[PDB]
Amino acid sequence: QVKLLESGPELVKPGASVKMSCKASGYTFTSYVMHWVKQKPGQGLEWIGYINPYNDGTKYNEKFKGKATLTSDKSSSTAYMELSSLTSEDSAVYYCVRGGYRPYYAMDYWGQGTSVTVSSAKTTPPSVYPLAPGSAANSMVTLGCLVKGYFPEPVTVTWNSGSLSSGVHTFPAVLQSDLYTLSSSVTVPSSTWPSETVTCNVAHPASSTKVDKKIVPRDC
Amino acid sequence: ELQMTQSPASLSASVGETVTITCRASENIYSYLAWYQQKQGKSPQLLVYNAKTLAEGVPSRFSGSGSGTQFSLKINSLQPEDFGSYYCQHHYGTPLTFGAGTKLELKRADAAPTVSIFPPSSEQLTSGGASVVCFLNNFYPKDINVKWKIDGSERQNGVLNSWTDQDSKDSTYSMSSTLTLTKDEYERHNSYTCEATHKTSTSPIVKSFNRNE
Repeated sequence: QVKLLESGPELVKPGASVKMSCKASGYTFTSYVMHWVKQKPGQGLEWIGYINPYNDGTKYNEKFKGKATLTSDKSSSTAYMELSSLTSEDSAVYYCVRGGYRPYYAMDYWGQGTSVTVSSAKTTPPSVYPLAPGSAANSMVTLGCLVKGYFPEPVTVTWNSGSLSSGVHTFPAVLQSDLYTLSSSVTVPSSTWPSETVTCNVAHPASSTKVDKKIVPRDC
Repeated sequence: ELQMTQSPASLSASVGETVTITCRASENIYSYLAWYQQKQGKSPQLLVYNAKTLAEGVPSRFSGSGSGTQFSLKINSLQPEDFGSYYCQHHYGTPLTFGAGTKLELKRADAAPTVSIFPPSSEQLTSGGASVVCFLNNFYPKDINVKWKIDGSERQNGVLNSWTDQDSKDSTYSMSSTLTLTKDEYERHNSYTCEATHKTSTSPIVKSFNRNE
């Protein structure tokens, strides 16, 4: 096998609409209902509605009445969900989910999810700032990298091009005034820094930017 | 709408231990109750349907019980692959609704966070902004409180926190707290402190620096 091929991530402005799809393969499309479920980052699951591809019957969560429209095309075994009048509240991951053969309201095969991001922000490369300890700050030392004010997600952060990985902590980005900011820390033996070089490598494919910043001791 | 009340919201346990998650429906849903597991960064997977029937591939250590308004999912002798989130969902009629979820995490020995504070980089300052960053890494249990003090007084506005979920290798948690100010704002104050309150210490862990020192 069963496979649900979902459409790519969506980045759209408030007030716009998006139509996502899920092409099913590995089973007979019309023999199962297709549900759609919304999940915001770190939050729970909310059922949007379902369509029965066999007879086009639909049922919608009243909470999504007017915002979601479900359709399907038997010829291409594809189910679609269109969301309208989008606001940032609609930013989330949306899953097309196959209902079970007999218990069709039980969700037995969940797709990978299509990420929808609703924002008025424009592509913005990150500002990358190296974080060295204050002049005043024993066996280990922690260094950091602040990746601030970029859009859209994601960015990839590595240390010494990946050679440093075990002592790395890269945190989920947070949204502030329409732009994302994240930080990453790396912990290494004090005997290795500053005697040896430690570099933050940041990539932001959306703006086609790559930045390498060596972490250097503060001149104090 | 029909409401599913799931508990506990959070549960800690060790490999080999037996745990139970419960779900209450606001109406009689007979045996139309399903359970799902969702691991970090993955889509959910069906575990149980019709309140007690195991889904394809689900180990016999899992069992669902109940019929009417009270249900439970029991996992006998927890295995490492069982940690993650669990959700209930009635499948009686539309609208279909889900419980709020239960996060099942792995118990390990306590660990105090390693706290590190960083003044704004000189590069950020030339740009006009001033972010003071604090990392609180590899601690357990997950509950932690971070307070920022500027010259002896707690500061609330301008703080953004981010947390990692339980580490798949050492079972600890980490957090980053960033106090963002304007450069002007930053240059008016002297002492900056990141204070962490965690069960490993009766007193907070305090890391600080003086802008002019």
